[PDB]
Amino acid sequence: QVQLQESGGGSVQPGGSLRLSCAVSGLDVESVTIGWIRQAPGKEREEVGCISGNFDQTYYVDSVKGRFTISRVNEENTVYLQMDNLKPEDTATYYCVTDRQFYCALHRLPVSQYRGQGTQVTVSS
Amino acid sequence: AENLWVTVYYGVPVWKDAETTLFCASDAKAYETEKHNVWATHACVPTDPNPQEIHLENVTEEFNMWKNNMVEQMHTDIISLWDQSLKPCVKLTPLCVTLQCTNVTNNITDDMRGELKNCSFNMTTELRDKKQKVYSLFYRLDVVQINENKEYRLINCNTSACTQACPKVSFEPIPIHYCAPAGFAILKCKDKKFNGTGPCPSVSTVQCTHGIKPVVSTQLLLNGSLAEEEVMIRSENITNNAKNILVQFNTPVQINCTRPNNNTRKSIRIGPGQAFYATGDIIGDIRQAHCNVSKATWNETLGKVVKQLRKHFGNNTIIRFANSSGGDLEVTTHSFNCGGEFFYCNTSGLFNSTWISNNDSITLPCRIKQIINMWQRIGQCMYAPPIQGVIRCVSNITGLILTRDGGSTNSTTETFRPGGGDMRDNWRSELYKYKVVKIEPLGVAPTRCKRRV
Amino acid sequence: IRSENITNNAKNILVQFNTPVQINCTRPNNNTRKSIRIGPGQAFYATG
Amino acid sequence: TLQCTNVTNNITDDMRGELKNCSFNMTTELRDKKQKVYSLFYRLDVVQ
Amino acid sequence: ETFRPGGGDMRDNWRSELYKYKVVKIEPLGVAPTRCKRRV
Amino acid sequence: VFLGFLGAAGSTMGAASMTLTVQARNLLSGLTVWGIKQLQARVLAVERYLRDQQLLGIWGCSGKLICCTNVPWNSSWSNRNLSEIWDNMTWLQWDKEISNYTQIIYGLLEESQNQQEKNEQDLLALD
Amino acid sequence: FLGFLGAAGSTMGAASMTLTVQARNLLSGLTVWGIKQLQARVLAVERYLRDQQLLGIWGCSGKLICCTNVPWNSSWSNRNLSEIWDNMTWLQWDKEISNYTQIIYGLLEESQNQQEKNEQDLLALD
Ligand SMILES: *[C@@H]1O[C@H](CO)[C@@H](O[C@@H]2O[C@H](CO)[C@@H](O[C@@H]3O[C@H](CO)[C@@H](O)[C@H](O)[C@@H]3O)[C@H](O)[C@H]2NC(C)=O)[C@H](O)[C@H]1NC(C)=O
Ligand SMILES: *[C@@H]1O[C@H](CO)[C@@H](O[C@@H]2O[C@H](CO)[C@@H](O)[C@H](O)[C@H]2NC(C)=O)[C@H](O)[C@H]1NC(C)=O
Ligand SMILES: *[C@@H]1O[C@H](CO)[C@@H](O[C@@H]2O[C@H](CO)[C@@H](O)[C@H](O)[C@H]2NC(C)=O)[C@H](O)[C@H]1NC(C)=O
Ligand SMILES: *[C@@H]1O[C@H](CO)[C@@H](O[C@@H]2O[C@H](CO)[C@@H](O)[C@H](O)[C@H]2NC(C)=O)[C@H](O)[C@H]1NC(C)=O
Ligand SMILES: *[C@@H]1O[C@H](CO)[C@@H](O[C@@H]2O[C@H](CO)[C@@H](O)[C@H](O)[C@H]2NC(C)=O)[C@H](O)[C@H]1NC(C)=O
Ligand SMILES: *[C@@H]1O[C@H](CO)[C@@H](O[C@@H]2O[C@H](CO)[C@@H](O)[C@H](O)[C@H]2NC(C)=O)[C@H](O)[C@H]1NC(C)=O
Ligand SMILES: *[C@@H]1O[C@H](CO)[C@@H](O[C@@H]2O[C@H](CO)[C@@H](O)[C@H](O)[C@H]2NC(C)=O)[C@H](O)[C@H]1NC(C)=O
Ligand SMILES: *[C@@H]1O[C@H](CO)[C@@H](O[C@@H]2O[C@H](CO)[C@@H](O)[C@H](O)[C@H]2NC(C)=O)[C@H](O)[C@H]1NC(C)=O
Ligand SMILES: *[C@@H]1O[C@H](CO)[C@@H](O[C@@H]2O[C@H](CO)[C@@H](O)[C@H](O)[C@H]2NC(C)=O)[C@H](O)[C@H]1NC(C)=O
Ligand SMILES: *[C@@H]1O[C@H](CO)[C@@H](O)[C@H](O)[C@H]1NC(C)=O
Ligand SMILES: *[C@@H]1O[C@H](CO)[C@@H](O)[C@H](O)[C@H]1NC(C)=O
Ligand SMILES: *[C@@H]1O[C@H](CO)[C@@H](O)[C@H](O)[C@H]1NC(C)=O
Ligand SMILES: *[C@@H]1O[C@H](CO)[C@@H](O)[C@H](O)[C@H]1NC(C)=O
Ligand SMILES: *[C@@H]1O[C@H](CO)[C@@H](O)[C@H](O)[C@H]1NC(C)=O
Ligand SMILES: *[C@@H]1O[C@H](CO)[C@@H](O)[C@H](O)[C@H]1NC(C)=O
Ligand SMILES: *[C@@H]1O[C@H](CO)[C@@H](O)[C@H](O)[C@H]1NC(C)=O
Ligand SMILES: *[C@@H]1O[C@H](CO)[C@@H](O)[C@H](O)[C@H]1NC(C)=O
Ligand SMILES: *[C@@H]1O[C@H](CO)[C@@H](O)[C@H](O)[C@H]1NC(C)=O
Ligand SMILES: *[C@@H]1O[C@H](CO)[C@@H](O)[C@H](O)[C@H]1NC(C)=O
Ligand SMILES: *[C@@H]1O[C@H](CO)[C@@H](O)[C@H](O)[C@H]1NC(C)=O
Ligand SMILES: *[C@@H]1O[C@H](CO)[C@@H](O)[C@H](O)[C@H]1NC(C)=O
Ligand SMILES: *[C@@H]1O[C@H](CO)[C@@H](O)[C@H](O)[C@H]1NC(C)=O
Ligand SMILES: *[C@@H]1O[C@H](CO)[C@@H](O)[C@H](O)[C@H]1NC(C)=O
Ligand SMILES: *[C@@H]1O[C@H](CO)[C@@H](O)[C@H](O)[C@H]1NC(C)=O
Repeated sequence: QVQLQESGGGSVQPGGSLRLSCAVSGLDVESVTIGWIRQAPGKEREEVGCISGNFDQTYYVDSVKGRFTISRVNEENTVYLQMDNLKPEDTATYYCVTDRQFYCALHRLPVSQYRGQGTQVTVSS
Repeated sequence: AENLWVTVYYGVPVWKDAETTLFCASDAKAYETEKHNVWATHACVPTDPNPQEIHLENVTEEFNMWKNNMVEQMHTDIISLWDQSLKPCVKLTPLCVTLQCTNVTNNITDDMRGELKNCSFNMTTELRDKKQKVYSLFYRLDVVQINENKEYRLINCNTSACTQACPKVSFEPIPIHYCAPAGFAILKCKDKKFNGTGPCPSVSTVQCTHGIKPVVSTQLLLNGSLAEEEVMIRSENITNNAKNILVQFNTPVQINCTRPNNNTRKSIRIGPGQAFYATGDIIGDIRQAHCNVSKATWNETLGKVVKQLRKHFGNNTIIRFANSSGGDLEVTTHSFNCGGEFFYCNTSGLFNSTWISNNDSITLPCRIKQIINMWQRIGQCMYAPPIQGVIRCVSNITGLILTRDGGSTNSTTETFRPGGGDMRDNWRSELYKYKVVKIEPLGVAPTRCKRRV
Repeated sequence: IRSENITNNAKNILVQFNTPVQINCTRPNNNTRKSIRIGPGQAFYATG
Repeated sequence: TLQCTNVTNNITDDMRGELKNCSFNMTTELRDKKQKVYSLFYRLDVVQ
Repeated sequence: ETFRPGGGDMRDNWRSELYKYKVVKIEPLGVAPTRCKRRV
Repeated sequence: VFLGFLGAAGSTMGAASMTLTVQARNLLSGLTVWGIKQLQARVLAVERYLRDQQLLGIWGCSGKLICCTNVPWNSSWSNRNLSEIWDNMTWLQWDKEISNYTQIIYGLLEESQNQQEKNEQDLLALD
Repeated sequence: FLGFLGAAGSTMGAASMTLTVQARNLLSGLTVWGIKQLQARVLAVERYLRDQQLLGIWGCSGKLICCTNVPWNSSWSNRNLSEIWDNMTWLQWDKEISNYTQIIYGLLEESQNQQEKNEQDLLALD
């Protein structure tokens, strides 16, 4: 059974860096797409970005570009999301999702079969 | 009368649901003028010109097209057939070099700004003692920047090395019949309002299926088989926004597609009997490939589809079509295989409409790719050699793969977006009326007869 | 005690125990592994 | 041709030698360039 | 009499497990004498 | 005439016992793809046919087709009339109805045939 | 009851009652397990077919017990009728009668051929 575990997150002052990690069990992260989505309080599930299985290409939404970076380590079966220059709009709960599909599409990430518990990220003052 | 006795019968008409390994059967054609099609027809037995179809009576049989076992076998068959014509031709291992690329502006248009790179690099000749300096024209989609006349590199070979497609073969699909071995039977539901699952009250036993073309596409089914009566909407469970809403048309929509660039190929030697066929100068102006559809025919077809799509989501909702979004060009955009060159067409002028309860032509720009990964797998690619001359083709649109948006919870704004993805749903649209049954001929019945001693 | 020909010094004398003997053992070195790339999609996990 | 030296960082007298710090030259993904990766090799896996 | 340990071939590592086992093939035909005649 | 493979799959049980031959005649009908898999399928089909033939032959029905045995018909298996059974029902419904009462009939047939064979062998010795 | 080869030690009289048990399990049932499994299965079905044909030629396929009109030569084994059937085991009988089971088969075949010819001639006569 596919299992995803999220680690990292917490409270960070405006301006800085954070690193979230998602560990996958029951699958090998070389032929499936892995996406990172976020949920802000009071709003539906938006979506941040994804890394595909096609030649390790990465895609991000228009809102975050040049600030977020997704990387994958296959010998350890891990997916890292490095966030830089954080802003007050980023206070939300982050999940790492997958669908066992060898392709990405940045409008079907919120609706996915498997999903982790998620981690919380706060920036304030 | 008062007493009955057991009696055994052998050869009784009774079947059960099972699975097996069907075999191929294709038209003979004497296999003389075929220029080694990738879907080789010399690997399976020829068929019978006169088919047989026995119309069973009085019998109702239940079908379920979303748990069919023929789709998996057909997919494995096609993959194994494809991974045999690519074995005996050159593997491009010495192509991983630091290209030096510049832009090309030989009377180019503003639409195709960039998108073509003049790239020069080093290579090994037949004798492993000397080096030759060569150059070629590479599309922008197949080179990524390195060390950020700047240096570039091929996209594929940080992960895997490619296997150049053999140049004589052709990718044109041909019909393939799937026949069942002895001891099994193939049932076909000869209905017209059959939506895919449930009972069928008029079945038939067929010798084996009709010709199924293994055309690989996305977001728009091409060159397929149309349903009678009206359009049909089939889905595994049409209430959940995680499954496709596969649609089959009633009348085809003709689409043309063309690439007008006059291409010239040029061969290089990269070893003892290994050649690499590169592009090499384009004669005249440079224009982008494009596809053409009619407007009235399309909009009439969309009207029919929206008329038949209101039987599930109420008769007062507003039905809004929207384009796709995001990246990964192979899923976002139409991805046919017209004439040996792999296109990717921007389908955003078709899915833009909103329908309330109460000789122009649409043009679609397209891009072309060289390095692709078909039959989605990790560690394998393919390089398609250039094709010389202008390219033209026609096709029939006879299907659709929609997908609901959802998330409104309590609202009437049901929005549909196109979406492809897995290639199994491309073959579930042809094997939706077929079943394999295993026959058990033994039976026991009571009657008045005793074995005399 | 089992043997094919227990009279000559050219055959084994395989013995089977009646109660097992527990054997522990460890490698106490703390090792770290670093990966390098030697080609198009190949790795040489090497100590380090 | 590995270029190897001994390692003497907090070693134990019982384990003198038995580990070699070895440097060499390797091809990267692109055929043009080379690296200078180093590793630690046991004595039983290298000969002079 | 002096004994020293020694291994070498790995076949003797598996002869210590399959030492009580044998494979036989059954033949189901037999001929016997009795007092009976096939009537004509 | 109602020829054709599985032609009488809807006809009643009374009139579906005439064309028993065709469903039995069309039962044997004997590195790229189609390598080991085809041989595996053919071998499996041959083994299935041989198993069915041996099972039929043990019960005393040596040759083929309609065969009669002693094996008294227990009423509890199906409290049903012969006229309704053989006049207005197809074979599929029958084999759907009697599915859990099958593994006992086979044993009854085997034991009855064994007893009859032993009795005949003993009787032949007297004369 | 008694499973596969469950009566291999019982005497002939008791062992001649479970023939169907031993008969039923005579047929039931790239990388490794490739061509070798197919070879084994093909050999098994071929052996079964050969045994069945050899049984059927002599005049048989009533199976199990199948009488014969061939006289029993005393030179093969002349001990008694009770000693064989009350205090002997099928394995011991197989061991005793080993070199003689290549002339009984010919007598069986020739007797069956003669009987069939006689039956056909009698049917043709009237
Ligand atoms: C759907 O079916 C149509 C009709 O078969 C396909 O169009 C056909 O495509 C083939 C291959 O591109 C054309 O054959 C070519 O003809 C030219 C000119 O003679 C020749 O130089 C080539 O060597 C090749 O033989 C064929 O003419 C064309 N049919 C028509 C009527 O134009 C279409 O490609 C299919 N759809 C898809 C997506 O493949
Ligand atoms: C078909 O899809 C509907 C989607 O609504 C499924 O209904 C949901 O089932 C899940 C799982 O039990 C529940 O948590 C939801 O509350 C259900 N939603 C509604 C609106 O009923 C339904 O189960 C699916 N049917 C099948 C056979 O899978
Ligand atoms: C792509 O680059 C090649 C090589 O730099 C160009 O070929 C040169 O063309 C000029 C005149 O057109 C000649 O004087 C040079 O001798 C050519 N160089 C070589 C090495 O043959 C080419 O023109 C560039 N553009 C295109 C579209 O190919
Ligand atoms: C797609 O291409 C076909 C082939 O040229 C077109 O069919 C011809 O269209 C012209 C345009 O007026 C007619 O004069 C011809 O009579 C058509 N051919 C035939 C055989 O009837 C078709 O119109 C094109 N479709 C679109 C939407 O442009
Ligand atoms: C779907 O259509 C929308 C608009 O019709 C496209 O949005 C445009 O995207 C381009 C790409 O950068 C922008 O330059 C435009 O400004 C966008 N339009 C507007 C009005 O802002 C969108 O790209 C289309 N989706 C796909 C997959 O083609
Ligand atoms: C796909 O097609 C859409 C529809 O034309 C393109 O959207 C337009 O793109 C042009 C060129 O960048 C812009 O000037 C327009 O403002 C865009 N919107 C409209 C409504 O025309 C889109 O750029 C195409 N390509 C992609 C990748 O989406
Ligand atoms: C078991 O081992 C003994 C070892 O002595 C074998 O006996 C020897 O056989 C060789 C070969 O014939 C003779 O040259 C020696 O003189 C024998 N030794 C003695 C002490 O007589 C014996 O043959 C072995 N058994 C088997 C079956 O190989
Ligand atoms: C094997 O047994 C020896 C002797 O008991 C163990 O050596 C001791 O290990 C402990 C654990 O750190 C030390 O505190 C002692 O000083 C050691 N005794 C010495 C060196 O004389 C040894 O750890 C055991 N090894 C196992 C259990 O793997
Ligand atoms: C093994 O050799 C490497 C390379 O010669 C050593 O790494 C050097 O370590 C020193 C300090 O310990 C640094 O100042 C150098 O920059 C390092 N060189 C490189 C290339 O990284 C290493 O210390 C040696 N010993 C071990 C145990 O690895
Ligand atoms: C060449 O094309 C690239 C587009 O990839 C552009 O960024 C660059 O400015 C162009 N160079 C010149 C000299 O036009
Ligand atoms: C090809 O090789 C020559 C020989 O050293 C080199 O000078 C030249 O730069 C190479 N071409 C490239 C790197 O594009
Ligand atoms: C190949 O991809 C890896 C990511 O695993 C990257 O570190 C490396 O720089 C790439 N090679 C290039 C860009 O030449
Ligand atoms: C197809 O028909 C069956 C039987 O009438 C029905 O159960 C099923 O819901 C139908 N599929 C739809 C409506 O998508
Ligand atoms: C393409 O170029 C060749 C040679 O220059 C010429 O023969 C052919 O007619 C050209 N094609 C078109 C469509 O102009
Ligand atoms: C597509 O339609 C446009 C507009 O009518 C026309 O200019 C172009 O020649 C057509 N191309 C094809 C291939 O039909
Ligand atoms: C054509 O499409 C428009 C909306 O795009 C629609 O209002 C109109 O009714 C359609 N034409 C016909 C004849 O239905
Ligand atoms: C549909 O197309 C028209 C013009 O092509 C454009 O103005 C409109 O915004 C499009 N529809 C949507 C929902 O964007
Ligand atoms: C496309 O559809 C037309 C009209 O049904 C038909 O005449 C033509 O043969 C079709 N082309 C195909 C199936 O390639
Ligand atoms: C070994 O090294 C790891 C990583 O440096 C460290 O966490 C651990 O405490 C060390 N010791 C043991 C016994 O694992
Ligand atoms: C390195 O270790 C070897 C192995 O014991 C030894 O022979 C040699 O003398 C050592 N080198 C130095 C410089 O101590
Ligand atoms: C590795 O390659 C460089 C560049 O050619 C060379 O100078 C160096 O000596 C090589 N390392 C060796 C030979 O250990
Ligand atoms: C099928 O149903 C019809 C309608 O009642 C009936 O007359 C007929 O006997 C049935 N069977 C066949 C084989 O037609
Ligand atoms: C046959 O018996 C089994 C025993 O559990 C039962 O489950 C099944 O429903 C029975 N079949 C019928 C048709 O009643
Ligand atoms: C086995 O030997 C015992 C002791 O003589 C005897 O009573 C028995 O009948 C023999 N056979 C079996 C099957 O037990």
